[PDB]
Amino acid sequence: NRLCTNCCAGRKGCNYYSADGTFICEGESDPNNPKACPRNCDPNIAYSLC
Repeated sequence: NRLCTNCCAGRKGCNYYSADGTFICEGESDPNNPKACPRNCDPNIAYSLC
């Protein structure tokens, strides 16, 4: 069950970790108007944990 999403451009109130098991970050900007963040897909993140 692969997942395509980045912590930066994720959803406020969630968490995203890498594939190897290295947590990226949590509690990021909201989807409505997120701060300076990338647009491409982040395959590094296995899945989100909300």
